[PDB]
Amino acid sequence: SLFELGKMILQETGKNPAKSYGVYGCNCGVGGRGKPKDATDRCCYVHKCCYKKLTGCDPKKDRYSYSWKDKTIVCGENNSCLKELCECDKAVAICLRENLDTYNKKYRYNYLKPFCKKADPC
Amino acid sequence: SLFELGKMILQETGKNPAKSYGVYGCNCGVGGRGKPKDATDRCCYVHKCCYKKLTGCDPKKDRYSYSWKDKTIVCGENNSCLKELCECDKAVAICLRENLDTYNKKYRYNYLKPFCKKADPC
Ligand SMILES: CCCCCCCC(=O)O
Ligand SMILES: CCCCCCCC(=O)O
Repeated sequence: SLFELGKMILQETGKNPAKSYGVYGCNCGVGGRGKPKDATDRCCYVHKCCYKKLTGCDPKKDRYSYSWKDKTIVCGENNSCLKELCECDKAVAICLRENLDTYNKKYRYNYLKPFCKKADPC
Repeated sequence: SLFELGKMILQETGKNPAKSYGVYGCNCGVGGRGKPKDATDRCCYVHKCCYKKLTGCDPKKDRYSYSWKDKTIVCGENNSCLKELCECDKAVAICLRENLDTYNKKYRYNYLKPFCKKADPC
């Protein structure tokens, strides 16, 4: 759910997940996908494409188990879909951390998302 | 769409809409509804219920025309659904303005939305 996703992003990046990524660029947070603004935005693009493959669980609402071991996200137990979901969320948390170097505040709070160029197919 | 909705909120409140309301409380921005945190949150509660009565258009991506006249939002659609949508968005913009006096920053950036108590039927 939004909670596990946000907590993962926080644990990896050290940044409040909702503030930095809740409405970032053309792909992060609210909305669907769009032409990525930067590398951070591309993380979210990939993430949303990851969500499309899921069958049997709801990435927005369903809760799942993971833990923090040796400063690493470790997906737990779960079933087929929740495991895949957990790994989706882990991957975007890692990707966002990896691209902190080019994170740009000017892409925060983008309620102009409807002006984004249409995203390519996943 | 998110653009018209954001702009209305900005025009009424004077505040960046995505920053203040993109992930606020249990009802504003990302996600569904939940037990309202405060009056600002209840505005968004009502708004999301308003969206449910819409038929013929899609509130998240559909563009529409309104104007700012005598510092008042004036909906300019002769499309029933888009008119209804416009009025939904106008009402929440006004409601948020009216409840600025109790707006609380601590409810901003709530990626803990899944812990919200379940919302009543609209
Ligand atoms: C707490 C907000 C987390 C933003 C999620 C970014 C990835 C996505 O939008 O798919
Ligand atoms: C970009 C501003 C987003 C705030 C929307 C608040 C109303 C709602 O959540 O239905």
